[PDB]
Amino acid sequence: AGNATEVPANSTVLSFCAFAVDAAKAYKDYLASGGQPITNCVKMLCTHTGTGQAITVTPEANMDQESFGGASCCLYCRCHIDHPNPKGFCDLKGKYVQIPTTCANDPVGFTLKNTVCTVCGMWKGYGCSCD
Amino acid sequence: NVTGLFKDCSKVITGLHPTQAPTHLSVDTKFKTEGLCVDIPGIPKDMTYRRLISMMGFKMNYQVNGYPNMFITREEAIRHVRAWIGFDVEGCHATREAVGTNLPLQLGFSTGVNLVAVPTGYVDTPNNTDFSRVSAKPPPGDQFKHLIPLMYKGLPWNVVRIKIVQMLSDTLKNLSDRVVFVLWAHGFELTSMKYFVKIGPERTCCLCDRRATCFSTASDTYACWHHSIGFDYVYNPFMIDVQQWGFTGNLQSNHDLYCQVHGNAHVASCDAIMTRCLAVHECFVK
Ligand SMILES: COc1cccc2cn[nH]c12
Ligand SMILES: [Zn+2]
Ligand SMILES: [Zn+2]
Ligand SMILES: [Zn+2]
Ligand SMILES: [Zn+2]
Repeated sequence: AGNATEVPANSTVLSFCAFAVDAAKAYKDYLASGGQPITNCVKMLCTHTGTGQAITVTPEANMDQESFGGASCCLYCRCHIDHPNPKGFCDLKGKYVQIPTTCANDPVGFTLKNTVCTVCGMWKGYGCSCD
Repeated sequence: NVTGLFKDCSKVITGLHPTQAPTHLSVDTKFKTEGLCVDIPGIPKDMTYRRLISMMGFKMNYQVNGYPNMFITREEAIRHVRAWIGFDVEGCHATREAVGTNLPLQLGFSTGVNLVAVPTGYVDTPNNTDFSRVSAKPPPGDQFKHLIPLMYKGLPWNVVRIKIVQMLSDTLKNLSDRVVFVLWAHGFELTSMKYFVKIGPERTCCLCDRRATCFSTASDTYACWHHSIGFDYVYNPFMIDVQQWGFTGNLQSNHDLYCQVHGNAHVASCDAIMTRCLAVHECFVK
């Protein structure tokens, strides 16, 4: 009964992060000890002629990015744990997230390490036009 | 190649929208093409779902610097015999809005304590995962009859986990700097630990030099067994599965080979007492 959501390649990392006091720190540490990034994300096929904004309603990858389903790039959604956000709600689930191609092998790690500019809508250090 | 960990137990026939699915496997077939997924204009997100996600199938086989191994060897367990606490859980089954996973109902320990929880699960929604009461029933059959009255005697998990920490602290503070849960066929005990255990690097207590055995979500602080009043999580427990020591057949048959003073009263605490007793007879008697 039921429908699988996960693959065996992710069992170890997700179990470790599902039990951690600090899930983001646990994922960072797991990678530093040689672990593989979380796979089985929702990667989109698109025209790569989008706005390049970080978090969007539909896929918006430019030629330097890939588009992913937002819940699939969120460690808290992937582990089914509390979000550290104000009322425990996610800012990625229900949106698409654009990730620089140079970082697309680890979308979950990318979203944990980076921040979106509220003025221009692009990732700080990966598109932000405010500096 | 798929696992049962985080299986979606809802009865919804279709998968999720690409922006809401946690994984590629969980996206509905209608969005899959050319090895990836597509956004389809006019096909909306689902803004009212509640999908129960199974916690059966955790794998604690990571090797991460500075994080202790949860599962320990027989030799290490023997040195820490004073920290041994037998643990067993009787479950109930998800029903109605979900099917296909086991929820903790009666948590039993070798101290003789049984605690009863409200049937609670991890329900994915459009905004988060809601840790909430779910529809459940005891498994069918005369051997699960005693669980029927427990379906209406449960305490909420925020209360149960405080009681577990207090019981372990009272039992172990003058016996050990840790706990070793002594298990028999550990899968469901490990699923139940998700409800009351946290892990991380080895820490020291907030009020002394002893290692931390408890954590508080109220203050994000750590405590040993002596300073844990009010704390809600067990932190960095250890454990061992006695069934892996080569035994054949069920717990009771192996326990009865060495002991006659523990009659089977068919309850979680009794299985927990028999598991610790079998491990003690195997390692320390003759
Ligand atoms: C996935 O790796 C990380 C998560 C959160 C913070 C940091 C900092 N470096 N790497 C991190
Ligand atoms: Zn999320
Ligand atoms: Zn900016
Ligand atoms: Zn202390
Ligand atoms: Zn006995």
